[PDB]
Amino acid sequence: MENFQKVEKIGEGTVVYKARNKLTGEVVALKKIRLDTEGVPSTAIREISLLKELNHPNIVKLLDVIHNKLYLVFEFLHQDLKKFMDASALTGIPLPLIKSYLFQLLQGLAFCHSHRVLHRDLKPQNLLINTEGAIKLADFGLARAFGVPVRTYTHEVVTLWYRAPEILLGCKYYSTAVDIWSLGCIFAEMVTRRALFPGDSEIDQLFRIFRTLGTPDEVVWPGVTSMPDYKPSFPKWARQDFSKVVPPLDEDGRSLLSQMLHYDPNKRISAKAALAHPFFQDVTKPV
Amino acid sequence: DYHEDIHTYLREMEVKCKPKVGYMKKQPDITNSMRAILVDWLVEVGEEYKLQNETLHLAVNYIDRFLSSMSVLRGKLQLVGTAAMLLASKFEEIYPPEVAEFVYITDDTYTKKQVLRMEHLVLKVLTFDLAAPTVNQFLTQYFLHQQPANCKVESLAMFLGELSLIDADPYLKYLPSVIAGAAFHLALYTVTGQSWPESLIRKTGYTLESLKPCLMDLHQTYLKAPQHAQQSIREKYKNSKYHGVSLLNPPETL
Ligand SMILES: O=[S@@]1CCc2c(c(-c3cn[nH]c3C(F)(F)F)nc3ccc4[nH]ncc4c23)C1
Repeated sequence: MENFQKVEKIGEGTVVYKARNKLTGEVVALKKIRLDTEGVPSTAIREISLLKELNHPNIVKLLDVIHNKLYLVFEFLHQDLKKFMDASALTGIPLPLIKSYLFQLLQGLAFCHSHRVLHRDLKPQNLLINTEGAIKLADFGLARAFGVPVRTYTHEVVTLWYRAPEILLGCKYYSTAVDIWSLGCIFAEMVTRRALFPGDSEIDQLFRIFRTLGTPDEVVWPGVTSMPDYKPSFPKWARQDFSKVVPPLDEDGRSLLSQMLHYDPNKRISAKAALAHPFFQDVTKPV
Repeated sequence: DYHEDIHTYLREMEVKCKPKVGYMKKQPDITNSMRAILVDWLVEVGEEYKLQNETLHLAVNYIDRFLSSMSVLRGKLQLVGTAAMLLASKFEEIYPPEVAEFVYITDDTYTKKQVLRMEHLVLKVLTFDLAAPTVNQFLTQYFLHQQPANCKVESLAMFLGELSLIDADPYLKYLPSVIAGAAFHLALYTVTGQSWPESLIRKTGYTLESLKPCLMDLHQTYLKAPQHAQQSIREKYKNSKYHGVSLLNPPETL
């Protein structure tokens, strides 16, 4: 409570402060959660319960909880992957750092999924970086424990730019694939230092995808043409060459990215399989 | 598939999230009878507010974990289970019922303050561990091993799974994964004549031999089900939703 001396305000959603423990000297992130009428918010209930079951080098560590505001105490990392991309915009991020970072995100995500947890908000602003060159999944407020097989879950999930097509077309069921999509959209955004699918609307987002990966038909993605928001009027665009879409990226790089951006979620590559892809044959830990 | 990963993790966490077997004896002002009335009431709340079967299973686990290490008086048991259902709702449900609704169903027995102040207390005692494995979680896994999906078997096994939430004695003496084992075999045997699939013997390590003790208790429970003081679960599984499986004639021997 009184042990923490606030250094700076470092963001706002759901306010987050950088702070120091006055007795141990430890630097932390304080996520302040205001209550006051409805009790303890569903986002905090879910973020706390899930992070306590999720101990991974590549998942952000929750250090404590405090109760009329509620404070989440997390380990501090100085950088999010958006501020890092907006700093490498001109020069570009090095190939073997993109490979390290991807490899690490897939590792945390594999752990998440194997502990029956969906993130449902993978975007750069929620991925945190340290100085030793580690990256970590953050903001589990939009997460959820899921069953086998899944049942129908909240429709309004994932930031539009990273939203998976089966959510936009409003499939009754969605699962782990939707997080793999998100990382595909991220992988590409590191390679080409630009948002892959920066749509302003649910319709634009779909069309930006179709215009790049081609308009799905019953042969790519069986069942698609009878999905609740699929209209037969949609422009049938052709699939682009990945030479054009990710120009820098090697043959293995391309193979991994298409597999991560499959239309049919039952065919999309899993976090477990992705980790074993030949793209990851010579990984290191740069800075 | 990474199912095997999740199954291993659920089986591991069901032992850590399990309440203390005999905690009812330790309770001075409370009993199994009073617990069973509370649980039956939450089925009525569950069915009235069209909530998932997970939400119910989760609140009871929160209830038993809390009572395992907190003494409560009879005038307070309705507050604990209310605050339990509100949290299981906030966790599990796309549209969780709001506080003032959870108040209305107590009929103003307690205030908004009382319900909100008990939620804070229930989180503290449970140390914010809410992602506990339920009977339901294991059953839904077990259902993928029917060669022929049978919607009657599914509603009955679920039905049998809810019956045990009512009766501390003797279900607390069994792990969720085992109870679900009993409920599936008994549901399958009742409609088709078939038994515990080989594929689930491999997945779970449970033979019919290992399920015998839980099956014996669960069989009596199913037999004596229409004379139980508690009846909301039979009313719930009488709907066409669950194929009116509570009307089915139980088997006699096994
Ligand atoms: O703008 S806030 C600062 C980084 C950050 C964010 C968030 C965050 C992510 N998405 N949304 C937020 C917040 F809600 F704005 F706080 N969480 C954390 C958690 C730990 C941590 N350590 N160091 C930084 C962070 C952190 C995004």
